[PDB]
Parts: sequence; structure tokens; C-alpha cells
Amino acid sequence: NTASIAQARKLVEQLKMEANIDRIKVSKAAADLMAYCEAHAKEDPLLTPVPASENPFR
Amino acid sequence: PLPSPKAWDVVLCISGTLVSCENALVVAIIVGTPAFRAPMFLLVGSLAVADLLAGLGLVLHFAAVFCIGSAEMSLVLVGVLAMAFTASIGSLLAITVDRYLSLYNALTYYSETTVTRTYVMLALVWGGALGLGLLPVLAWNCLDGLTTCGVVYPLSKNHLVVLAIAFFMVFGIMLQLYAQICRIVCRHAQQIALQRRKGIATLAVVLGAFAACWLPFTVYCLLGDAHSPPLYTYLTLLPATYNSMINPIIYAFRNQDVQKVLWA
Amino acid sequence: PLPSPKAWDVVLCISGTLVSCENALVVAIIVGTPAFRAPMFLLVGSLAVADLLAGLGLVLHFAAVFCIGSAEMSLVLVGVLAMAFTASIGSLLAITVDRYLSLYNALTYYSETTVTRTYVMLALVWGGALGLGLLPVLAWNCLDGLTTCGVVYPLSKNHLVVLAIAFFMVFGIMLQLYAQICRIVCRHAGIATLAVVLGAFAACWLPFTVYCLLGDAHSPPLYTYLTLLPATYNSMINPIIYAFRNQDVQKVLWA
Amino acid sequence: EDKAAVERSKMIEKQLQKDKQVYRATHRLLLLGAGESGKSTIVKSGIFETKFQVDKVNFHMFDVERRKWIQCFNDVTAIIFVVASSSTNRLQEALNLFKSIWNNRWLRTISVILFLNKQDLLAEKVLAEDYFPEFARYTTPEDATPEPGEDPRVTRAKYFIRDEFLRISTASGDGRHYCYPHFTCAVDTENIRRVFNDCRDIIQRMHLRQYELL
Amino acid sequence: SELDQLRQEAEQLKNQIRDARKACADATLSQITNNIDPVGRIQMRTRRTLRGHLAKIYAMHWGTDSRLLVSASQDGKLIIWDSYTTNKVHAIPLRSSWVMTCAYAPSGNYVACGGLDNICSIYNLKTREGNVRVSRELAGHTGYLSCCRFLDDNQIVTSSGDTTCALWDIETGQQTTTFTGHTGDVMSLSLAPDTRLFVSGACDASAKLWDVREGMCRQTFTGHESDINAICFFPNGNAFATGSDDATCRLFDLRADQELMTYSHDNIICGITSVSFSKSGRLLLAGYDDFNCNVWDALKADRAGVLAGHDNRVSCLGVTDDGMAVATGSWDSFLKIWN
Ligand SMILES: CC(C)Oc1cc(Cl)ccc1CNc1cc(-c2ccccc2)nc2ncnn12
Ligand SMILES: CC(C)Oc1cc(Cl)ccc1CNc1cc(-c2ccccc2)nc2ncnn12
Ligand SMILES: CCCCCCCCCCCCO
Repeated sequence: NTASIAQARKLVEQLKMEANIDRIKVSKAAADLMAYCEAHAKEDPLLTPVPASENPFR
Repeated sequence: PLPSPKAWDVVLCISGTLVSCENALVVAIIVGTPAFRAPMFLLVGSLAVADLLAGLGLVLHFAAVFCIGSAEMSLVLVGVLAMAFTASIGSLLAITVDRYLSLYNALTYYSETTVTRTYVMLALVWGGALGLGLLPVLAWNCLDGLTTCGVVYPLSKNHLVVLAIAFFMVFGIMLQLYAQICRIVCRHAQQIALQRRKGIATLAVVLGAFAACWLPFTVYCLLGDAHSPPLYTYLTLLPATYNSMINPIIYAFRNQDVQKVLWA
Repeated sequence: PLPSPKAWDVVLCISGTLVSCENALVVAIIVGTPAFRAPMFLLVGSLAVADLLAGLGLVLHFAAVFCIGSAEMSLVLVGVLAMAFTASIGSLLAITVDRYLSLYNALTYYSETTVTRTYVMLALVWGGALGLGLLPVLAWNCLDGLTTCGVVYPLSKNHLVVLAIAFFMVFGIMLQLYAQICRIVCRHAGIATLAVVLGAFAACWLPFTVYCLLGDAHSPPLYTYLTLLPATYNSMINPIIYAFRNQDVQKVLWA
Repeated sequence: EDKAAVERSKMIEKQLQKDKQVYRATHRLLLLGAGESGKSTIVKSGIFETKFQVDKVNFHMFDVERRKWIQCFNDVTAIIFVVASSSTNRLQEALNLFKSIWNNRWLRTISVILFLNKQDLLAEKVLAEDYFPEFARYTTPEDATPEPGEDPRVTRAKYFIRDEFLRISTASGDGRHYCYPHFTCAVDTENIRRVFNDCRDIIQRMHLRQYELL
Repeated sequence: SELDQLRQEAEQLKNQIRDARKACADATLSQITNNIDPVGRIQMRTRRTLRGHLAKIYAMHWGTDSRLLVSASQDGKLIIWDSYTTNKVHAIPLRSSWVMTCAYAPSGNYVACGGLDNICSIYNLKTREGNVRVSRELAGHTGYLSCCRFLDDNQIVTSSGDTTCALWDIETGQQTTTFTGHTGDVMSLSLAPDTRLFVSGACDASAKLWDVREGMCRQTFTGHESDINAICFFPNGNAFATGSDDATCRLFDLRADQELMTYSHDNIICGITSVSFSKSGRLLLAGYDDFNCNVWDALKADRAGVLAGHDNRVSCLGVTDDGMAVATGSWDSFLKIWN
């Protein structure tokens, strides 16, 4: 019973703590993701190939 | 003034071209990846190389007699054909022998011993082929007229006799090796069937193909002289070349490995 | 009386007579004891009998051709000589195979199938000897006209070439057995005696079979005699060192 | 200074080559013991390994819910599975474990070396079991090979407990791996030569099927 | 009231929790990101494919300079590579033979390992004599080590198949914390970009959040209906992507508290083994069991590439420190450095 009640109460605190969590809207999260992508869309050698001058992999 | 080719010569040339193409394809597949550096695959590659040499020599000889007017260079071509045929027989014997030291030393295979064995055996096979190809370009030639020519226009009698003897001895060795392999296969098949006969059909097919492809030439060469009807040589040599169209498929295509690469 | 024999025929007759005497004294010991039925015991009997027949036929042919007009009798006797010379070669392979199987199947060879194996080996050996030795009194024959027969008089070239091919094939089936024996001996667990046996066989019965492919006919009989001489030496030497070494023979003979 | 780096690389390469040459000499095996079926007697942190030898061919054996770490033994030569012959229906648990290990969907080139163990207890119990109704509807195999001093009931039980782990083994294997009963008891000393022969047999069978003969 | 009231209250709490979760979501990002340009084709190919391993490989961690690389296989061999000249600076012989994890220090000094040996041993590369010797053997778990990253030169988070996650120390060696709450096997853990958080994916069809300094779970991410095998953060420390065995990659956000986008196509029904974001956070790299190293578009949710070439199963994946390589390790003892 002690183990069962312990696990039950622990689940209780975990659930109540994770219930009262701010939920930011997806819209501005996607906006931030787009902003990061555009701000770092240029430093993407995997998407923008570069010549052998600065490509030691030859 | 050059001779007019006959139909049989055209048939021989086209068979040589087909053999050359098939063996070139097989060797290209084998050499395509460094991951096929295995003893059995190495021997298969050696067989393919020997057959490619045979086909290329045959086609070059045909093109150097009836199209490009000349005869002095054809002797080297016949020597190359002899070397290639001896190499092919030796390589087939090598493959058959290695097929038994892997079915009997199953607990010691994958070791430097196998590498040393295959290296030494391949070296001996190619040395013998080189010797037999060099012999017709040495003191024992019928061109000088101090010897008896045989059923082959530039060849002689002694060379054909020694070649036939060597081939017969190798045939005996191969017969014994299968016999042993058939014994082992029958034992395993019986053990499997204990807890309720395709293990011999392949051996019979392979042996019958090899016999029906090689034996007639030697058999009708031994009891013959340089006066037989011309068509006899072509009729007896056609199966010898045809053998190179059945060796590579059996020994490098029925395998489940190369088949996938071929499908690509 | 007309033939007026020469030295070589006398030497051949002497060799045949010694072979026959040795063979008789070796087969008498084996047959005296009725309890000999082991695979070796039955196997060596065929070799001894065939070699005895070879010697007896040689001596009888020499005596008959030079004492009476044994034309047809000489033909039949040469046929029997071929019979016996083929039997003495087709049987050694059988015993070598039996020894190899007994040495590899260390604890499984001993069973009922061994008797059937030996019987079938004997049947095959004698059947092959009959097939090869029947031709001289069969369709192929030099004494018919336009047959370009081989080295010796009543032997068609095709017949002897077929015999040579058959023997050369048998020289491979027996060549790898010696290598297999060496492999088994060196792995699981002697080489000199096997090597000596192989060398004796090859040296003393190869020369004749290679001296009919090269030559065709119309050659001096001197080479023929000098090339057929080693056959009698092999025929004599086989039983001397093959079966007259273990106690099996001396133990029975002494008592 | 790149020359020193290249020399070090070559030295490490040759050392690795030597280590690989040493490595590619021995075989590997796995022991899926039922838990108490004499895992200590058949031996003749968590991972425990043993290294015996037969005819100079050094082997390699090691012991271990189990739904995952089977992935690490995809190349073992064979599995030395050890059953207990005393049945309580724990024999059903062993059969279920064997069934799960059979249709693993990933181990399709592994053969099992069965070691039915503790036969003395089975003999004592049967002479002095019957839970499965299928036992009554059974007959001794026509090709039985009983050792001297055996009772018909004892042989029936022995060959019925071995007919449950093969009735499923040779059902779905596409001829790629097989089972090999080797009845033993706490009483034997040559089980080490029932492993060597079976390993040789498995490798020979694999090579034969690779050549496409049988 | 041994357990009744607690389960009923937990059930109603979860009910209102996911009520708010679905209510707090406007719509998926697909329509927001559909307007962006579909860059399309991706070009990659091998440069200096590395070979020399004796058995199949399981893990690899890129150094801090995008040059070094360490991998381990089932032969007790942990060796250091250099994907510029294919040399071998250091080779480490292990003790066990079934390692299943690898890691690299942030300073490039220490190297860890582990696997099915229930241990997280590490090795030092600053030996006076020049060789490599074993270090403090941090042990105490009850299962097989799955992944062990490096928070710092002194702290080493770990995992286990016994539902445990506890960081250790090198000075003495003690589990100062023990994160718990999963039910199955903790397959892998992704270390936060700022070293102030981490996530893990269990085998019970869930991958919950985890703190860094108090071991208090603070979110749930009920996802795939099957096992999980990989997880990795987003370069901005805001989202992570999770693999599975049902051939369905998907990305989860730390703000939506629910599923965001799926990457499932019915053409292949094999299993995944790894995931890795592109340096720009626009392409998702899969590790499909069919030997194909597929690449997906992070936002278009479309197959942006089919680059492949391996023969055995593909297990490892990742990206260099700064857009230098996409090294992929398979079971064929070959490390294929791709660019
Ligand atoms: C092709 C030729 C060179 O090989 C032979 C040579 C001889 Cl004098 C006699 C026979 C054979 C073929 N039989 C053979 C050879 C070998 C072998 C041993 C060492 C190196 C390579 C091969 N091993 C074997 N085991 C069972 N037969 N067998
Ligand atoms: C002398 C002649 C009959 O023997 C042979 C004939 C051929 Cl065509 C090929 C090879 C051999 C000798 N190898 C052989 C034969 C037999 C065997 C089987 C059935 C009946 C009698 C003998 N069993 C064997 N087991 C291992 N070798 N081996
Ligand atoms: C003419 C002789 C042909 C010999 C073929 C070899 C036969 C092998 C039989 C093996 C039987 C095993 O039960």
C-alpha cells in the first residue's frame, strides 16, 4: 500500500504541476521558427553548395 | 588474293564475340565493387578473364585471316587460344577443388590458409597455361616440316597428345571430387529427412555439360591424323567454344549475390 | 619349328612362369583357410587370381605359338592376356578405395554394407575386364584387312587407344586418393610406403600406355618388347609387397 | 609534421589488421537459459563469457523483458538453448519463450542447439507429466534408439518432451536454420563434443545451401 | 481510498488538461509554411568514405571542430578518425564486446563509452606516457547504457533500459540526481543547446520533458503508438523531433504541447533509427531501416531527397558542428562521410 499510495500521490503532483503550464499559441511559435530559418537560411552549406576553394572535403 | 570465308568460320566468330561480351559483362560486375574480394569470387574472376582472353583471341584470329590479309601473325593467335583454353580448364579445376575444402574444413575456413591455397593454386594454373601456350611457339612446331602435323593446321601430334593426357587426368580428379561431395551431400540430406533428392541433380547437370562440351574434341583428336575431312575440326571445336557460354552463367549468375547487382 | 624363337620371347616366358609360380603359392595360402572373409581377404584374392591368369596365359601362348600352329589359339590367348592385364589394374583401385573408406570411417565402416560394397566393386572390376578383353575376339581385329591396327599385331589402334584413355581416367581417380589419405593422416592423426606404391605403379605400367598414342604402327618390335617388359615386372612385384607382409599369410603357411 | 601523423596512422592500421586476423578465428554462441535449468553444470558485470577449446579451434560462449537486446547477437554461430525436463507448467513458459525466439523476424540465420537437461528427475517422476491431454494421444517414434535400461513409459515421455520443440521448429524456417536435440542429463561429460559437431554441421549446411545443391 | 479517488482525480485532471491543450491550438503550421518556397532538390555525395572496422557500428559523435569523429562496433574497438585524410590518431581497446553508445567531450579531451556492460567508463587523452588508460568507472545502474552525452567536463548524463536517468561526476562518482517517471526503456536523450535542459524518449510510446537541476518532469508528449528510437532538439532550443518504428517521423513543439507535423508516407513501411535537423533547421534527415538515408523538408512535409547508397542497416546520423558533413554510420563497418 505504501508503494501504491506513494506512486499515486507522485502522479497527483506531476499531473497538477503540468496542468498549470502556459500554452503559447502555435502562430507566433511558427513565426519565430520562420524568423530563425530566414536569419540562418544563408549559412546552410547543406542547402547552398560552395566551391572547392573553402571546401576541404575533396 | 585472299580466301573466301565459309559459314562455319562465321559461326565460330559470332560465338567468340558472344563469349567475349558475356565474360566482359561478368568481369565488369565482379570488378565493380571492392567488396567482392573473396576467394571464390577471385577464382570466378580468373575464369572470366581466361574466357575473355579466349574469345578475344578467337575474334582477332578470324579478323586477321579472312579480312586483314596475313598469316604469319596467326601463329601467336593460336598460341593465345591454347593458353586461354588451358587456363580455363585449370581455373575450373581450381573452383571445383576449392568447393570441397570449404565443405570439409568448415571450422577453419576464413583464414590466411585459404588465401595461401588459392594464391598458390591460381599461380600453378596460370603457369601451366603459359607453358602450354608457349609450347606451340617452340622447337616442337610443325611449321619447320621436321614433324607430323595433326588435325589442326599449324599444330602437331605430340602437343595434342600431351594435352589430351593432361585433360583426362584432370577429368579423373574432378570425378573423384564430386564423388566425395555427393557422399557428404547425401549424408546431410539423409539427416535432414530423418525428422520428416535435389542434392544430386545439379552435380549431374554440371558434369554432363562439362563432358559433352569437352570430351568429343579430345576423343576425336587422339584417333586422327592430318588427313581427316575439313569439317571434322570445326564440328569438334564448336562445343569447346560453346562451353564458355555455359560456364559463366552457372558459376557467376545462379549465385544470389551478383543477381541483385545484375538486376540494377 | 619354323618360327625359331629368339631371346626376348624366352625372357617373357620365364617372367610369366615365375609370376605364375609366385601367384599360385600366394593364392594357395589364402584359399587354404576357409575362415578368410574379411574385405581385404576377399579383395586380394581377385588381384592374385588375375595376376596368375596373366602369367599362365603368357607362358602358354609362348609355348603354343612356338610348338604348334596356334594361330586361333594365339588370338584367344592374347585375348586372355588382355583380360588378365586389365584385371590386375582395375582391382588395385578397388582395394585403395576400400582402405581409404576404412581409414576415414574409423568407427562406422564396419557394418553389413561393407560386404555389398566389396561385392559390387568386384563385379564392376570383372565386368570392365570382360568388356575391354572381349574386343580382340570381337568386331575390332587386325586380321581382317584395312584396319591400321596398333603397336602389336592383333590389336586394333582404336581398341588400344580406348584402353589407354580408360586407364588414364583411372589414373586420376587413384591419384587423388593418395592425397586424400595424406590429408586424413596428417589432420586426424606412413607416407613413404604410399609414395613408393604410387611410384612403382606409375613407372612400371605407364610406359606401355603412352607408347601407343605417339606411335601408330609399322615400328620395330624391339621398342614394343622393351616397352611391354615392365608390365611383367609390375605383375610380379605387386603381390610381393602388397599382401605378403602382414602375418595373415605367414601364420597360415607355417602351420 | 604530417609525416609523423601518417606513420602513426599506418602503425595503427597494421595493429588493427593483426587484431582482426586474431579475431577472425573463433566462433560465437549464445545461452538463453530458462533461468534455473542447470546453467552452471552445462558450462562444461551482467555479461559473463567463457572460452573453451576443441581441437585447437578456440570457441567463445557467453550468457545474457528480453524483447530488445537480442539485436546484439545477429551474427552468433548458434544458440545453446537449455531446457528443463521437469514440468506446475513452467515447461509451457519455456515453450512460449522458444516460440518467441523462433519467429523473431530478425534472427533468421541462427540455429538452436537444444540441451534437454535433468532427465533423472523426469525418470523418477514418471516411474513413481500428464497435465497435457495430448500426451495420451501419442505414440513412440518408430525409429526410437533407447539406451539399455529404459522403460516404455520413460521412453514415451522422453520422446514426447522432445517432440514439442521440433513440431514448431520445422514449421516456418524457409530452410535457413534448424534445431538439433541432444538429450543429456545431469549425468554426461561429452556435451562439449555435442557442440563442436553441431557447429561444424551448421556451417557445412550453410555452405552447401550457399552453393545451391540441396 | 487505497487508489480510487487518486485515479478519478487524475483522470479528470488529464481530461481538462488535454481539453485546454486542444483549445490552446489554432491550426497546424502547414498553411502558415505552405507559402514558403519549396527549395526542392538536395545534393549530397560521398567524399572520403571511411573503412577499417571489423563489425557493425552503433553510434558516433562529431567533435567540437567538425573534424574528429569517434565510432564503436561489436569488437571492443573504439577508434578516433579524422575526416580530412582518413587517418587513425588513437585506437582504444575496450573490455566488453557489445557497446551501444558513444560520446565526445566538449573540450575534446575525454571520451566515454558503455553499452550492455551496465557501465559508463571514460578514457583520458592527456596521458603523460602518450597512450590511453581507463578512468574512474562510473557504475551503479541496473541495465544497458543507451546514450551518455556531456553536459560539461565534470558531469555526464546517462540513460538505461531500467527506466532511469541520472547524471554522474568524475571527481568521485555519484548519482546526485535520479530522474524517474517513465515506464519502459529510456532509448535516448537529447542534450539541450544551452546545457540547461534535456529530453528523453522511452519505449512506452511517450517522450516526456525533463528539468536539469531538480529532476522534475514538467510536460507530457504522448505521441507515436509504437516504440521510439531517437530524439533531437531544434537549433533554437524550442522544439524536438521524434522517430518511431511505424515509419512516421514527426516534430513536437515545447509550446503547443501536442503534435505539430507528421512525416509519414506509405511507400516504405520499415523502421526508423535516427533523426537529425539540418544546420539551418529546414531539412529532417531520417534513418529508415531500408538502408535509405531519406531527407525530409522540415516545413513542407514532403520528400526532399532519396540520397542513399549503404548496404547494411543505417544506425547512426548527425551533423557536424557547422555545416561541414552529414556523416552516416551503418552496420557494414563503413563510415560514409557525405557532403
Ligand atoms: C590442381 C592441382 C595443383 O592440385 C592437385 C595436385 C596434385 Cl599433385 C594432386 C591432386 C591435386 C587436386 N587435389 C587436391 C589438391 C589440394 C591442394 C593442396 C595444396 C595446394 C593446393 C591444392 N588439396 C586437396 N584435398 C583433396 N584433394 N586435393
Ligand atoms: C572403383 C570404382 C567403382 O570407383 C569409383 C567410380 C567412380 Cl565413377 C568414381 C569414383 C570411384 C572411387 N570412389 C568411390 C567409390 C565409391 C563406390 C560407390 C558405389 C559402389 C562402389 C564404390 N564410394 C566412394 N566413397 C568415396 N569415394 N568413393
Ligand atoms: C559407377 C560408379 C559411380 C559412383 C557414384 C557414387 C555413388 C555414391 C553413393 C552414396 C550413397 C550414400 O548413402
